[PDB]
Amino acid sequence: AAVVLCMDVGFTMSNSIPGIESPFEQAKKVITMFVQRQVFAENKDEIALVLFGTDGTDNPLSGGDQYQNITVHRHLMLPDFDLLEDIESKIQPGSQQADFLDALIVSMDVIQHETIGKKFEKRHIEIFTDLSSRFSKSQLDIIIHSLKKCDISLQFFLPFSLITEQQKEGLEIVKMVMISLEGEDGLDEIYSFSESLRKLCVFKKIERHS
Amino acid sequence: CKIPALDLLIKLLQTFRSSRLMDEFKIGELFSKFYGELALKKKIPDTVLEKVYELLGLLGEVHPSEMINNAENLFRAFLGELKTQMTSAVREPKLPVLAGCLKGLSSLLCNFTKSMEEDPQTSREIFNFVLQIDLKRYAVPSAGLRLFALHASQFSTCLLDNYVSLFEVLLKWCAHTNVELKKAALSALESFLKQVSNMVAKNAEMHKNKLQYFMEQFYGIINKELSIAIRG
Amino acid sequence: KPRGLFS
Amino acid sequence: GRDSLIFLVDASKAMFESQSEDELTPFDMSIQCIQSVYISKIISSDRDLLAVVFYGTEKDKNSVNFKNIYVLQELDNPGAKRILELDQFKGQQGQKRFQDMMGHGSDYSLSEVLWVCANLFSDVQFKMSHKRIMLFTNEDNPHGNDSAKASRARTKAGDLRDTGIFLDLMHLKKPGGFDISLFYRDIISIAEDEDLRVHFEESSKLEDLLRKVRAKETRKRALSRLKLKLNKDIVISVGIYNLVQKALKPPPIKLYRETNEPVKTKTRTFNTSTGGLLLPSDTKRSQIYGSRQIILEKEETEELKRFDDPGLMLMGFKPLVLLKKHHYLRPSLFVYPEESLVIGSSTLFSALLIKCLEKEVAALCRYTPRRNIPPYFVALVPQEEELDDQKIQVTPPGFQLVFLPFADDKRKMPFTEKIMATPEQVGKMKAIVEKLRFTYRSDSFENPVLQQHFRNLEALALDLMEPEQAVDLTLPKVEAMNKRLGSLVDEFKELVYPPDYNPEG
Amino acid sequence: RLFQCLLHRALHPREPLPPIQQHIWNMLNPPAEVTTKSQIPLSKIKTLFPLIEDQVTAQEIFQDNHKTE
Amino acid sequence: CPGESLINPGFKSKKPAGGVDFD
DNA sequence: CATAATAATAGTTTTTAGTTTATT
DNA sequence: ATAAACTAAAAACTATTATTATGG
Repeated sequence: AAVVLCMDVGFTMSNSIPGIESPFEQAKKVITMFVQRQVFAENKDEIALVLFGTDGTDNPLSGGDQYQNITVHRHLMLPDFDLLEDIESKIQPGSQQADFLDALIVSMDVIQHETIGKKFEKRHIEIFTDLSSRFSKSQLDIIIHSLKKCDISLQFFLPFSLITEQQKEGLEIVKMVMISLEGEDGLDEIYSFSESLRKLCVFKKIERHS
Repeated sequence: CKIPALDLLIKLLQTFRSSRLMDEFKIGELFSKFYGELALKKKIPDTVLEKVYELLGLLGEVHPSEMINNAENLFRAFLGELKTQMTSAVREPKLPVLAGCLKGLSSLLCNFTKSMEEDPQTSREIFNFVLQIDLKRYAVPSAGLRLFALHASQFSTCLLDNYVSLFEVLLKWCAHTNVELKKAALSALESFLKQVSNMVAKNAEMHKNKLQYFMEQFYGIINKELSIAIRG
Repeated sequence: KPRGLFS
Repeated sequence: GRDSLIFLVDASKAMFESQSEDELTPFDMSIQCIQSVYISKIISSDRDLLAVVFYGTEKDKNSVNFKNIYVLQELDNPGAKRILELDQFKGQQGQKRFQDMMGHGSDYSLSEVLWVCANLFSDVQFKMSHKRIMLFTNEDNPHGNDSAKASRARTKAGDLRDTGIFLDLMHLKKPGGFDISLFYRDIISIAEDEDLRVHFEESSKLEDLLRKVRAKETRKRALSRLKLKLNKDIVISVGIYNLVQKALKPPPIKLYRETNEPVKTKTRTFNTSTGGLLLPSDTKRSQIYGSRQIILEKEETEELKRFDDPGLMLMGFKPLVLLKKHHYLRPSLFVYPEESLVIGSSTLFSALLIKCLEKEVAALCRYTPRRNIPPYFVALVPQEEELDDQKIQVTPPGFQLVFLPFADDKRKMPFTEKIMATPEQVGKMKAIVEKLRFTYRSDSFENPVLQQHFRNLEALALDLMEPEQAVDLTLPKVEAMNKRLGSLVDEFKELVYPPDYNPEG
Repeated sequence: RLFQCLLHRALHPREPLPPIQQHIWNMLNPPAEVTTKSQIPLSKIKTLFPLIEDQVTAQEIFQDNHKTE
Repeated sequence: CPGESLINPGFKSKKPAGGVDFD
């Protein structure tokens, strides 16, 4: 299985909430707990980290205008305490508001580059944001097509349950994207940061086979 | 290993404490053997059997350089042991005999094998400090006092801090029952005041602690407590 | 079902 | 305490005569019974002490120097040497060997022998839970002759009963039958007396005496004197027991090749890199995860295993119907109140037992055996008091502590698609099961491994030429099952399996 | 608990073991509403049932914690 | 004593082992 | 700071959780 | 991937011994 994290680090992440953590901090904490469970797991699942909205661009291809303000923090690889320190100590919010679809293409390219010769019965892309980051809807067709080709599951986690008008617009866009990809059950793959905090506050249970 | 083993150990102790300094040169073999067999993790050596420590407590020989090398190993062994003992986290005080024998050893060993110039000095001082309700004849804490009574100079510059705690605890200890505890506290307190007066009179900060305590304590004194104050 | 984060 | 049992055997020619020489003399068969008892005690109670004495024999052996009274073995743990010493007299001409080295014919005083065995009881410096003595004869006529010695003997026996000694007598082989009550009618310490006929029977309870039962049967003691805390302060002393306990083999003992000394073993932990010597404080535990080799002390591991204090944390009540059979972790344990530390514990325990029996619910509790142990949730099933037809409490009143597994305690299984079958095949199986139905009893089996283990142990202990072979009850009666069924299996196989199915492959 | 302590030690091999988090006890404890319901019957049983009644060691502490010339 | 292994006082009588007995 | 003292400590056996080594 | 033993069994029953409540 392959899991990829397409993370917003834009200033909209930086904005804290009086009731809950900032989407940046919530994303950081969820990534931290997930990777803790992974490292303590012996599942040897490779994990990649993609950050969009970063001040600079860091991608296998940075395009001309696409793939900009997006940083591939970590490539698909097994987690470690080093990765956890990167999550907690090195993950800082960016100022740019990059297209999350460009980072999504970055992630599909990374998966296609790193799932080669790999026993990856699953491929996953998990995106944490509040959907107020800017984006372009022109790549929806090719993104959906290549996602159905490379067979990568998609998950969205938000600072809110299933918000500003940009967040609502992005919410409807991801709704239509995931309805196209997997039908109405795609709406079930969009989650909130608080629900992920509550669901992943515990490590995975160890299980083997006879 | 039973009551016989304990009697054998105390017999050896009596021999050493009586017979000494004429032929006590056939023992480094014995000391090395005992240290090695003690190093065995097997705690088949009973908690009462910790007289072995008092055995390793040695002042009957030149204590050759090899024994000196083993002394550091012994010291660190006691450091770990007292870490285990003092920490009720392991939920096993194991004090009855172990703690007292370790005290007696460390006394007999650091009689001539230590200078107050290093952290392990203050670590062992901290371990000693905990000498709290300590029923069953209060035997172990008393021993430690003698250690300090025998090694007051070994904790210089660290008698200064926590002074009032030491002062009050020494005062109450010689005010207890079990008059052996009282006289041990008396001796330890005499060494305590002697050492602190020596270290303070040579200071430049002498005024600070000098006023912070002593004269106020002594005046507050004004049974044999009064004679204690006079010596103070 | 457990996928990505939940898998 | 322990059990004091003395096998008292006459030597006055009353055991040498036989109804016929194809039948064992009253002597040798008693030897076999005693040896079987020794073996059974070895299997069951090492710490017990047993003794054997002879009276009426021409010579004697005893500290009191009472004549014609020869002790063969004194109150001691059974030993193979003792057993082979009996064996040398066991069987035919073993009594002849006895006569050669021991002889018989003289008379005795039953008062005198009672005195001697009382001396034996006074000799032991160990507390005896029971004072048993076992008398072997078919005849009470020796003191059935003189009334004075008989009266003295019965007075002494009453005295020993006052001391707590329990005398027991066996029916022995006699051509004229035992013919009880010539002397022994009320000279027997008995809790339930029912023998008053002449009893020409040559045995009373010699069958199980000869029967080799294989069990340890440890004495009862609570597995834990734990504390049952309702919320934080309603606490009662409670006794926990392993009402069953998987038995295992005794551990091997390190013996020398030539002297077979128990070898003193010592595994020092030392620095092989320097050839030096290590200490428990000189080492650190480690586990490496990913790129990180995490280093700790063992103690720190112990305190991170510290969650709850030893006791019972009641978590609530769940109906007994909410229990899945497959949800089993490890064998259940029994719960009993203790008034040793909390008075009123038994009243409350009875109240709770009755109430949970009524409402049909289980008290789910967080259980901590002892420190440094993660507490577990366990269901306590109210266990009734069951008395048999003899009114013997077969099921004690209390609670059944069953361990409730956690999320990880399951394992994912590569399941297979569900497939049905014809109801005719179901009826075929029902009829076949009815053919092969059998009544279940708890003690229906033994471990053949452990059985043959003990068989070999006995053989070498008796240095036999060949060991007795343990029977494997667990082996099915395949011939009996085929006899019971017939071609029902073939009919069902044709109903189900096509005529190409590989039985195994 | 082992994993949280291992995490802490790997990131902080200088500190005592982290305490058990409270959500751990939360799924260790039954719904507190049931407890509130039982509170009054607990008291009435305690009154109705007369019950009558040492730690190994409470060390690593002695009591509780550490001008003009 | 009824229902007690006279070999082991304080211990109930020990039945013969027995085995499967079809009904 | 003495003495018919006295009794709270301890130390033996059980039976859990650590683990090899083939086992598929 | 461990189904036998992996490895040392966390624990009271039933018996004693140094404490001091005090004797003075």
